[PDB]
Amino acid sequence: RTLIVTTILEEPYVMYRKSDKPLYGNDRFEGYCLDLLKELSNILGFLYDVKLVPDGKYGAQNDKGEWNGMVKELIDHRADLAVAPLTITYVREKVIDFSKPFMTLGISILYRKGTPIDSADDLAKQTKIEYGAVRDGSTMTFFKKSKISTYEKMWAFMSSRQQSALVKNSDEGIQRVLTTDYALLMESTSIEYVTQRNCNLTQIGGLIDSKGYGVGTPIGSPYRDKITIAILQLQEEGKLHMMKEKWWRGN
Amino acid sequence: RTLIVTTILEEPYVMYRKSDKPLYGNDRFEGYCLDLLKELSNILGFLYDVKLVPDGKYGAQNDKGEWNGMVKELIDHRADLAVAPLTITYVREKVIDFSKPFMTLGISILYRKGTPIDSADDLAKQTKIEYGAVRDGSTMTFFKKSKISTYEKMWAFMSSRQQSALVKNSDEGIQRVLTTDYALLMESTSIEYVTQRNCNLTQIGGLIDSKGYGVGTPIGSPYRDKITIAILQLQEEGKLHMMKEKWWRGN
Ligand SMILES: N[C@@H](Cn1cc(Br)c(=O)n(Cc2ccsc2C(=O)O)c1=O)C(=O)O
Ligand SMILES: N[C@@H](Cn1cc(Br)c(=O)n(Cc2ccsc2C(=O)O)c1=O)C(=O)O
Ligand SMILES: [Cl-]
Repeated sequence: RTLIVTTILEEPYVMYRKSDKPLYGNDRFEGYCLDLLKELSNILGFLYDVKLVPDGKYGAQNDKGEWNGMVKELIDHRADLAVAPLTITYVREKVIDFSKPFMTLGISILYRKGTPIDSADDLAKQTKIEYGAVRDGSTMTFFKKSKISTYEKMWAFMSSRQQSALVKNSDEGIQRVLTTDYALLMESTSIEYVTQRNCNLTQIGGLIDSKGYGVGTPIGSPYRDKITIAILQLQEEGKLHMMKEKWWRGN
Repeated sequence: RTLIVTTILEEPYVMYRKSDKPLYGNDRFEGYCLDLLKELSNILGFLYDVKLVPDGKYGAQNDKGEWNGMVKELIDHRADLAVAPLTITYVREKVIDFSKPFMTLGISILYRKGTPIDSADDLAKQTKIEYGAVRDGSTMTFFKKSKISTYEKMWAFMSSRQQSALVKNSDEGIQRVLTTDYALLMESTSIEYVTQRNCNLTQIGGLIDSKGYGVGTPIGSPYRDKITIAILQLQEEGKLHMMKEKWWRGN
């Protein structure tokens, strides 16, 4: 059984290779998740076929309980695995299984170097330095749902300054950080990737929340626990570190 | 079925309550893991009986493949769950199952405030500031097994300065940090706990490795995936944050 692996284009996890050489099938792609998948294939001993999710979505539910994206591909048995920056969440575990996480990440702060600002508390208690998140993303939604007082005050500031404080996308937010007195709230993984590529930029404070990326499978898949085992081996033998360093480290 | 829960005394996860009031059974204990267990019990709907692991060990293997500690209790079906600061590891997954992690942690650096030192690379390339780990602990073993060049150089320094660089326990290491020009390599969780209680002390840099604490069960336990689900709900609804803050925050 050649496993069908659903995935999604997302730098640096999954990209098309910058080549016009005759590359076919899996060889068309590169990235952290391609390297991970290769390692998993060699530990477990499976053949695989990478297929980009047709609708280009991660996977969310509508009011009728209908799913889309990579999650739908798993539910429909049109993919055996989902290998992507795919968050292990309560709602998704209702409908698919996940390996244990190959990466753990949390919301943090992207800001300039050389300022007395050291935490989210430092931003919360002032208004001179503006801060926000990508509109309608996971990070904005976190602040919107939070009952923690300091993040409620932070959401109050973001929501009241809606037009300016919230950006269209991560690229816009980084530009806002680079050009204006602005701090962007974004996933730690993304901050690490950006700060490696922008020496004027830095992470501020630690993680504001916590979640993991895991390999998705249909409910009951006999590959799930095997993939957990392989992930633990890669973790312990320093290979996940090596793969992260390969893709994250800047000039 | 009242579940037997194996655990281990370890501040602030599991402690005896500072009380001479008539407290029996589970009520004798307090701590992060007791709070977690209470939440799990209320989500899943189980009764439970907390029993300290008789040998006071986490769980390791001998040459005959014989286990001890909480892992042995699970293998022997003398406990249904292990709820403790118990690391999810490749070797343990061979013999027990684990929920997804309720806490994610990594080796980091404990040092004084106000120095130009900002990372492990800063320590590695000098000898004036001495650094090390607890002798024969997980953190020392990491550096001993690492193939990463900067941690090989760090291990070289720790091993050559064996007598002084390596400490007997965490308490000794903290005292060495407080009294000498010394940086201690220790788990991020422990650093957070200590820095909340010592205003002169701080964390240096980020995580050097990554691992998770999970709830242990016997292989095939029908509680494992339910506990994962409960953990995800607690994570997403900010309750794990609240429980960590309850036990970690200092004066
Ligand atoms: N992990 C998410 C999708 N995903 C993937 C990546 Br990579 C990522 O950086 N993010 C974060 C993100 C994307 C758009 S806004 C935003 C945010 O953190 O605010 C994400 O939500 C999921 O599983 O749905
Ligand atoms: N998690 C470990 C046991 N354990 C528990 C806690 Br709390 C802890 O801080 N550590 C770290 C530790 C303990 C003695 S030395 C050391 C270290 O990090 O070097 C640990 O190994 C296991 O599961 O065996
Ligand atoms: Cl699992």
